Amino acid sequence: KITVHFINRDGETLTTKGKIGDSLLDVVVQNNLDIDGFGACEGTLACSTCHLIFEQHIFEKLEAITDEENDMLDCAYGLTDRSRLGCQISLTKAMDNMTVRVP
Amino acid sequence: TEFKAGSAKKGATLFKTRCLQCHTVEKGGPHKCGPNLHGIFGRHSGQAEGYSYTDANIKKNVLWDENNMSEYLTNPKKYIPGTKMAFGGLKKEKDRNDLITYLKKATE
Ligand code: HEC
Ligand code: FES
Repeated sequence: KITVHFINRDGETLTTKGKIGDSLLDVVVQNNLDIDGFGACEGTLACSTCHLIFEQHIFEKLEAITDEENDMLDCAYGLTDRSRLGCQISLTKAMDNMTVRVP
Repeated sequence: TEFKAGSAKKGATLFKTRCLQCHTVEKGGPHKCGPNLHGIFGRHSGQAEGYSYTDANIKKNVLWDENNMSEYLTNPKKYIPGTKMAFGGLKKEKDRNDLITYLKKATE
């Protein structure tokens, strides 16, 4: 299991654990993280609520983005150069102790 | 037509549960994921200003009438292949009649 920190929109840092292979939405849902609206479509690429902003060194080694994710991601609020839809990103060793930001 | 009026009230709650996540209907309502739909009826697809439509929607140049709208809502991607509107569809005609009834009214 690995530690993941979430900077929520209110500014509070949510520290929690997930298992390698778990999506970031899985992490939010299982641990009942208090992130308003997160995971609206329950990970079917029909919403932008699971948008997360990653550290650059983490972002650059994420799995190649699919066109389906990109179309949904295009509509997210507060898009950055390090943005992905969290329901598509699964935990890896390199993410231990990483921080993600909820825009 | 091949479209008949339903319940605008029922149509309002359909909007809220199925469309509100992405769209507003009010005059002076903002774009969200999807574009504000005020005045959609009678306008062609891709013409709300300040919104970044897909190539697909614009070139499809649909004239939006209660009727076109029904076929669209059945299966958006089947109707405008390449649209980035991520909505599966409203398969029951009765649901569509209700919703369009509500849109006809709230978008004027
Ligand atoms: C997950 C977000 C999402 C949901 C849910 C959604 N839409 Fe959309 N809608 C969009 C997007 C994004 C577009 C832009 C399509 C493009 O540019 O290809 C769109 C476009 C539209 C259009 C075309 C507008 C134009 O100006 O040509 C209509 C009509 C429409 N949506 C109606 C609705 C209705 C009614 C519902 C409820 C059943 C709905 N949509 C559900 C995201 C959504
Ligand atoms: S939960 Fe909706 S696309 Fe991620």
